[PDB]
Parts: sequence; C-alpha cells; structure tokens
Amino acid sequence: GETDLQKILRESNDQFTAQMFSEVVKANPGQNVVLSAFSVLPPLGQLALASVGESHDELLRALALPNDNVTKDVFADLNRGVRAVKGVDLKMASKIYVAKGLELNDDFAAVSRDVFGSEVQNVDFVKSVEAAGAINKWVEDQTNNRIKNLVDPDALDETTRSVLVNAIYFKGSWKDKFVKERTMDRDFHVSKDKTIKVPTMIGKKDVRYADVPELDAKMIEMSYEGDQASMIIILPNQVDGITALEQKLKDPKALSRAEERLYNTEVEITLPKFKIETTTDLKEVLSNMNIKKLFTPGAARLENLLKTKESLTVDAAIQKAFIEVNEEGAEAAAANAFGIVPKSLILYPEVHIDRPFYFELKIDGIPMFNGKVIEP
Amino acid sequence: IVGGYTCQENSVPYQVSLNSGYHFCGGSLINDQWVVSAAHCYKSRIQVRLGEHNINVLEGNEQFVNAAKIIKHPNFDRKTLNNDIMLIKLSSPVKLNARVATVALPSSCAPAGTQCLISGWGNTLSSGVNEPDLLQCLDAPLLPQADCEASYPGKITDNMVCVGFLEGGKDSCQGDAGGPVVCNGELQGIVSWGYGCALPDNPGVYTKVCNYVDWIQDTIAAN
Repeated sequence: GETDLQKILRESNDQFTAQMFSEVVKANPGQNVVLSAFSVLPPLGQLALASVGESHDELLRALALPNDNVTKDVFADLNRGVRAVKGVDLKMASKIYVAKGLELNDDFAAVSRDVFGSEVQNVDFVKSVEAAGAINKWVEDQTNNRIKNLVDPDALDETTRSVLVNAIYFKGSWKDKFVKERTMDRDFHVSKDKTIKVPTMIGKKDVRYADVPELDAKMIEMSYEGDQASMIIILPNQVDGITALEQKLKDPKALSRAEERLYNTEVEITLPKFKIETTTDLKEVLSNMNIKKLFTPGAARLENLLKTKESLTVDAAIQKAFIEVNEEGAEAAAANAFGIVPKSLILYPEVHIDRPFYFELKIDGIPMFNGKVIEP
Repeated sequence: IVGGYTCQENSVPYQVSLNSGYHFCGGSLINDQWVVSAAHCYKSRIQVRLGEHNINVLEGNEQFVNAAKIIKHPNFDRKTLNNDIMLIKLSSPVKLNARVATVALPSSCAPAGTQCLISGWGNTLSSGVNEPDLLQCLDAPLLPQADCEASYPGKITDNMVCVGFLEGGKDSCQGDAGGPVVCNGELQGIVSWGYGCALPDNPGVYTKVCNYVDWIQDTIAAN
C-alpha cells in the first residue's frame, strides 16, 4: 500500500532534482553549489492546495502528481517519518510568511501543521528589518544557528504579501572515518591548466564503485553510519568533463542506470574536505521549471490559503543550503584496523577525487540534495 | 615501529620483507631456506626480500626469493590470532652474507623484563600513517603475562606475549606483522597484534615462539 506512495514519491523527486540541479548551476556559473530539491517539494504540495485553477495544474505537473487527493497522502506519509535517525544530521525546514494584514483559513493552517507539519505565519512585512530578522530567527532556530541570514531587507516591503523560506543543513559521520593526522594538502585540478593544493582526506573505505561509460565518469558510494545514508560522487574522466557531465545528468534516469554497474570493492579514497553555502532564488529557479503562476498576481489564486478567498501570490522564495564534509565518523580514532588490530599492512587501489565533481546524499533510495565542487 | 630509531645497516640480517608489489609484512630467516613469520600475513603470492635496508629503492645487494611453500600453523585462528605463526620455504637457498643471516630459535621461554629488539618497516605513527624507507628498531621488554592479560581480558593465550610499554609511545604497528622480536640472540616473539599502535595500556601482543620450537623443527625437517 504505502509502496505506491513512496515509489511514486521517488519518481517525482528524480524529475525535480535533475531540474532543480541544472537551474542552480545555470544561476551560479563557475562555482560550488549545493541544493535540496527534495525539501522544496513539500511547500509546493502545501502550496498546490491553496492555489486553484491553472496554478494548481502547473504545480501538480511539476511535482509530477496526478491530483491533490494523493498529494496529501504523499506528504502526510512523508510527514510521519521526518526527524533524525542514524549516520547523519539532516535539517530540513520550510515556512510561509503572509503579511500581518491578512486573514487566512484558520482550519487549513492545521492541515499545514498536520500534513505538512509547518505553520502559516503572519509577519509585519512593512517592517523589513523586523520581518526579515523574525524570519532569519525561525530559520536560525530550526537549523541550530547553522543557517543565518536567509533573507535580506532589500528583498522586503509591504508590497510583499508572501515569502517562502526554505533551509537545509547537512553534516554526517562516515561508517568508517578518515584520520585527521592523515589529512594533508594534495593536488586538485581546478582546470587542465590549473592545479592547486587542498586539504585532502586519505582513508580506506568499503565502497560501491562503478566505472560509468555513459557519463564518462567514475561513481563511488561511501556510506555513513547505519547504512541508510550514502555520499554519491560521480567523478568525470576528464579534468574539464564537469559541464559535459551536468548535461548528461539532465536525464532523471542516468543515475539509476549508473547505480546498476556499481559493484562492491575496497579502495583507498582520497577526498578533499568541503563546505558549500548556497542561497538559491526558488522564484527564479522554479519559474524556470514551469511554476510561474504561484509568484504572479491574480494568477496565483491562493483562495484556499485565506479565509476570505482573497488576492495573494508569492513575492519571494529562498533556499539556503549548507553542506559540510570532513574526517568525522566511526570505528574508534587512529591506528583503526579491526577487532584486535593485526599488524599486517593491506594496500588498496587509490581513487583520487582530484577534479571538479558532482555529489549527492542518498538517504535510502532518494537523493535529498546534490551539487558540484569545482574547487574545495 | 612507532617511536623507534633507525637500525645500523646490517645490524638486523635476519629481518626479511614479504612483498606482493609492496611491503606488507616481515619475517625471520631461521636457516638458508626457511623464513618464519605470522600466519595472518598469508598471501598466495609472496616474494621474500632479504638483504634489505631501504625498502623504497634497489641498492644492489638485495636477494628477492619466492615463497615456494607457505605453511601456517594448523590451529591458527583468524579471529583470535592464536597460533599466529607461518613457515615459508624459499624457492631456493639464499646466500648467507653479513647482510643475510639466520636467527636462532628459543632455547628458553624468556622471563618478563627480558630486553628485546623488535624491528620492521611498518607504520611509525600511532595516529596517522608513515612508511619508513630504512629499517626501524625498537628496544622493548617482555611484559608480565599479568599486565598482558589485564591490558586485553580474555584475548591473551599461553601462546601470546606482550612486549612493549604500558605508557605507550613505543610499539610495533601496521607492516611489522610477522617481524622479529629478538631477545639475547633468540627469536622470542613475532609481531602479531594490539589495540591500535603505541597506545597507553595497549602493549603489542606477539606470538610466544618458545611454544612452537618442536613444530618449527619437525615441519621443516619433513618438508
């Protein structure tokens, strides 16, 4: 039963993830990005249930959903398994802010808290620094102060009737960690001409490896504790093969097909540490994915969000994401081999993630976020 | 060897290197055609390297011989590391120079406090990794079985012996397995295991060779 709500919720994500991915890359050229396409779906499903007419049909098209009959069950399902668990520290947040001078539907700011978990909050938009600070604060309290300054006052005015803030944080513990004493600056090829030295983590990992010809890249999958979360790295065979890989990654299936060539092996991984903080304009991005009526006056038709079935549209939609990759993990701390540590020395084939790559967190069959690293 | 010094060229002639495209373990030449090592260092293809000083370069004086026969103790357990001793018959007899010599087997089960020399090309960092070019030596005493068992409850048998320092700092590490623990000209131990390397309260556990003398003598003589 619930299999027809999840293996259906996985198909939508893959379409949206691949779409959200290309758009952010096209918005932040020549730089590192990180985004959570998955976390933006619930607010849209929450928004497709206030928006009526051609607005609803546009959102449902993009969300890859049939109707808002199943949209509620998909998110009411997703909303009953949304806390913590083993291996990683994922922090997904989403909220709608409607100008204080608005009368919303009292009953459905509950089907928002009891199906979407969120609440619809009124804030004095006329007070940019008071309204902007109040927003950054709920986002800063929801991410343990990991994501501060989500919105800026030069983006608000009481022209602004509504804003959609979205925050996602990630930092995980490997199934088997890297030693800090083993981290040193090693080469990284920013380009076929350039080569810099970056703090590169060295360590052996029991990973799932795959040489993918269709992408002209190498796919490695390193697992975090519990074996539910996995770091997906697709390294192009060419130093500059990244923008060419992005193109092939526009195929929502290129990943599933790449994960079937994936085999189990023990290799010495050489991974650079990396942090990425990306502030995405979901308005611009989503509007470039065929969802323009939501952020458009008189076309949005947010007559269910309100008690009065009145004039409303979205003014802003931000996404701030923060990934963090380091040596942190499991299996004690230093000369770490096995139970009783035999004094033997086993060397494994080396895999150097020494060129621009695409990554992604797979939290059990579903990529919760992704991006690309051009220079750590 | 974590926390040791560099041995003088030729002071440890009995020390060999097990190789398979890279140094993975050590061993001891007990006669011109038999190397004694640890069982967990087993590999179906092993080339014994005698005469070695600097592992990462060919100085000209070395002797690379193939392990024709590789005999692990019948009772070697992979999970407890009991009976962690292996016999290697060299594909051909080796020249016994001042660079390649044979160690004598134990004539006595050495007492606690006996000063021993432990050598190898293994890791030199207790936390991290560092492979030495030249052989490393370490002067380490045999610890009381009482301190050995207290350091690892239920993990020590009558065939194991802890050699090292309880305060850590100086121990054997990854790559030294199978290696020599010579006390008064007699191979009393074989580098086996321990929790981490050079960690306080975690001395290195080695194979107590005085319990395999008959076995080492009987197997060789018969094969």
